[PDB]
Amino acid sequence: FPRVKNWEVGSITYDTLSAQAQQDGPCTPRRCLGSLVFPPEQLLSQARDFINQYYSSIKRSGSQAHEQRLQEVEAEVAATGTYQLRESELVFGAKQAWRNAPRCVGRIQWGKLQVFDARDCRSAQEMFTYICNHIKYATNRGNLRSAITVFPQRCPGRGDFRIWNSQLVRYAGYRQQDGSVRGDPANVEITELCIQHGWTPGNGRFDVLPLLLQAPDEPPELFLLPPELVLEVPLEHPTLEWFAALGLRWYALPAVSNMLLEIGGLEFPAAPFSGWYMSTEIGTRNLCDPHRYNILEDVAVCMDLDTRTTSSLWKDKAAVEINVAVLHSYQLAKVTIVDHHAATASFMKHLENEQKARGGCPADWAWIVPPISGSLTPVFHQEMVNYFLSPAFRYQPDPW
Amino acid sequence: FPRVKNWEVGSITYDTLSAQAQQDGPCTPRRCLGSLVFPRAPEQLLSQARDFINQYYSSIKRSGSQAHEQRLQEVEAEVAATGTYQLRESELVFGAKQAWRNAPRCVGRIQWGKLQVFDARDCRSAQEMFTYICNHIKYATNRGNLRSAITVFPQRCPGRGDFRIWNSQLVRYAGYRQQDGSVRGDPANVEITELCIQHGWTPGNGRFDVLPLLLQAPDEPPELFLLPPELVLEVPLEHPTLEWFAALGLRWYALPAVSNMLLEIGGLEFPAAPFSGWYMSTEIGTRNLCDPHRYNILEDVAVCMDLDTRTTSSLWKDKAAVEINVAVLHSYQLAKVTIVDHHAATASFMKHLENEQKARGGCPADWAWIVPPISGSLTPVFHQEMVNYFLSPAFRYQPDPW
Ligand code: HEM
Ligand code: HEM
Ligand SMILES: C[C@H](O)[C@H](O)[C@H]1CNc2nc(N)[nH]c(=O)c2N1
Ligand SMILES: C[C@H](O)[C@H](O)[C@H]1CNc2nc(N)[nH]c(=O)c2N1
Ligand SMILES: CNCC#Cc1cc(C)cc(N)n1
Ligand SMILES: CNCC#Cc1cc(C)cc(N)n1
Ligand SMILES: [Cl-]
Ligand SMILES: [Cl-]
Ligand SMILES: [Gd]
Ligand SMILES: [Gd]
Ligand SMILES: [Zn+2]
Repeated sequence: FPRVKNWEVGSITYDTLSAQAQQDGPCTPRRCLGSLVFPPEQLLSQARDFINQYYSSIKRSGSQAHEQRLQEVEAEVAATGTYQLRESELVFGAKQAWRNAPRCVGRIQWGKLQVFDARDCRSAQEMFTYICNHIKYATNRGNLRSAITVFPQRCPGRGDFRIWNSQLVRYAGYRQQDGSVRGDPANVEITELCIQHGWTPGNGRFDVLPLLLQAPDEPPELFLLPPELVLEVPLEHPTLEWFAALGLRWYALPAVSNMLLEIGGLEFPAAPFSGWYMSTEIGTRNLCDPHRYNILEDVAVCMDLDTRTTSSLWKDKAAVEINVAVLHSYQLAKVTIVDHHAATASFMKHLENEQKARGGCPADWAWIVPPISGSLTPVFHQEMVNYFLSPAFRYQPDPW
Repeated sequence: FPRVKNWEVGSITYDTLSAQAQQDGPCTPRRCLGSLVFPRAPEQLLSQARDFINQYYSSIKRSGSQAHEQRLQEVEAEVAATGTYQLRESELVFGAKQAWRNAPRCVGRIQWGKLQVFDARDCRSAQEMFTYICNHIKYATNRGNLRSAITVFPQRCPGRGDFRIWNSQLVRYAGYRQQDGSVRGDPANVEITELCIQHGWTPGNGRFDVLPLLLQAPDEPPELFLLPPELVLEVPLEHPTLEWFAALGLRWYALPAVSNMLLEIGGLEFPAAPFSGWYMSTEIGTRNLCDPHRYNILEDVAVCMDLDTRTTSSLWKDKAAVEINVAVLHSYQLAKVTIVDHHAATASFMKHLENEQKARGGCPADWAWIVPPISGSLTPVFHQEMVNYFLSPAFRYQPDPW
């Protein structure tokens, strides 16, 4: 069992939970690949295993309904080639997928998740109304609440439910008279899929893209989001009066709409989940990545920093203030947000809870460590073990 | 072969060099352990030696020549007769350079060709060992214009014990346990400090007392050796605009010289081969001064900066650490002591990966060690996927000799 040390304190644990791993990862004894981003009847074995998880979690191994529920899935597959999850199981499976996500630093919250069941969804027009319920529920006038909406489980020989945008809220990416991009360059492609399918393109750096929702074996359909429902936060700095004039904004709800939820062998290619932001996601990655909004130099000129030499650490000063402006703005607007120090400190608490309950925790070091001030947070000093448990959120190819 | 993406540009390469990794690391297909600090007969000596010699004769563009099979047969016959063999001097120099080249946790490998190799394999005692080490420090420091060097002491051989430098670096500050429970000085060095005192060193009681060296000759107890103060170049720390910063009384030394690692070349083992370069400012500013278990000055600096420390979202920790780094850089520049900031170092590491892709089809790299401990995604290495693996020649960790 892997020895795991915390170098701040000196304490040692052993990950016994690693023993239960399922889908082999990308690493071999020859070379480590942990820094890479995107590295019939067998349906029964994963179903048995998930049901066993459910019942031991509610202290129900060696019991009647446990014995009993094993047969129904047995019978359901035999008769139909698949099965339906009991509503409580879909609830328990969604939380466990969240809990097992190695790249999520906010899993201290995993037990509080609202599960919208859209398994009887029927059309793209129906998807949109579920999506719109979710958003308004999750947003909650800025007091954000974790939530996932679960669309029907994919079935053999018949189409898929899929959301085409990577998130429920994404800003446009327009290409210009010189090839380059006005707006968010992360979404250049889906902006061009949208302009294609009827959308009248704007000219702004912060235009909420229209959704593309896909009924099975039908082409995607454009849906505009009602602007009253897309809560957004204008960015301003508590003491840098000019920062507001840069016209920067970000949206309130982080809602990932391109990952595939897998519970007990069943695959849900449409299952958007949402929480609230950690401030470095907006202030550091989305605003300061060279291939995202790349605002770093503009803020530095405004601060009258010396940008002629790297050793003035003007990049570091400008980045810290951009993060300050994000935190201050969301707090002033009363939108739930958490800083990287509070977030990582809560995750160290999660790791400890998980050690007592399950004997370990799959964590991906490069993703848990924040992208500014790494070693100032306690996770930097924490050794971690990465591996795959089910149920899980998985990546999936693009439906085109 | 593993596909490697740069997420800032879109570039894509394939690490073919990884195929040739002829030792195992800690990960399996079940689980990745890449974030752990310390994961870990003539036939095998021969095949390591054979492979290194092939490397050497490739580097001199004489692969498959008279000299080449000459040396191979020669090395086997020397193993057959003696159970080991000796490196020629130019083989030693190529072997130390490749070891630096192959080191996955080193961000400064752009410089890997520029290395001064001191051959101390004739060294015969701890006293001579000390004289060689003083000469290393003198040459490498070069009055502040630092030069990369390594001194190689006699290899491990059967029948005799190893030379060892008990100290983890040639320059280290003492760490004394206080009246209460606190450490005065550097808490990373409580153990080596206790060993020196137990071996008769007379301790000080400052926060920056340079430690003596504990030098072990084969089959010999370690011997204490004081470093002449004018040999250890130090830098008082001041901040260019925060004039109260100088009153903290903080110092760091110029020369980073790791002295406890094992150099392995062609199957042969050199347990004493100290190497030195020059510092990247985050090692001092962020890690050494701001780690909670090191000097731990962050809160004190932030209170002095009049930052609001009662709440994390004011980002006082981040603000105060950026200024401690500014101070480190400005102080070394003022003092005319070589130093590189994490923006310049990561930028030149990106050229190294480029040069190495062309030369060898890859480059072993430990992402979590290459990405600096502040401003990670502000540097380009954050956005570069990397493949960690073990190539020989190599610097390797070894157990403490006590
Ligand atoms: C409630 C507050 C939450 C916070 C502060 C949080 C924080 C984060 C952060 C910072 C990331 C890194 C994403 C990136 O860098 O692109 C992440 C990833 C992730 N989160 Fe969370 N999260 C929260 C809730 C949730 C919920 C409710 C779910 C699912 C039900 C979830 C599932 C995931 C998954 C699957 C990833 C991996 C994303 C990927 O691989 O691209 N998180 N989280
Ligand atoms: C000349 C400028 C150099 C720079 C800027 C540099 C930079 C660095 C840095 C920042 C680290 C991480 C240290 C830590 O976090 O503890 C490192 C590690 C390392 N470097 Fe370099 N280095 C230089 C020269 C050298 C030389 C001359 C050698 C050997 C010939 C070398 C071999 C290594 C090794 C073996 C490690 C890993 C040590 C460990 O894992 O504890 N470096 N380097
Ligand atoms: C190449 C590297 O693995 C990649 O840029 C990763 C590093 N760590 C990350 N961590 C998080 N949370 N999100 C990311 O997008 C990344 N990017
Ligand atoms: C646990 C974790 O791996 C550990 O704190 C590592 C992280 N990355 C590092 N990177 C460097 N360069 N130096 C270090 O000491 C560490 N420490
Ligand atoms: C490309 N990753 C975007 C993202 C994200 C994300 C998702 C959730 C649920 C919370 C959070 N804080 N962030
Ligand atoms: C715990 N490793 C300490 C270290 C180090 C180091 C070593 C060298 C040669 C250069 C450098 N810049 N840093
Ligand atoms: Cl985002
Ligand atoms: Cl150091
Ligand atoms: Gd001005
Ligand atoms: Gd001043
Ligand atoms: Zn790995």
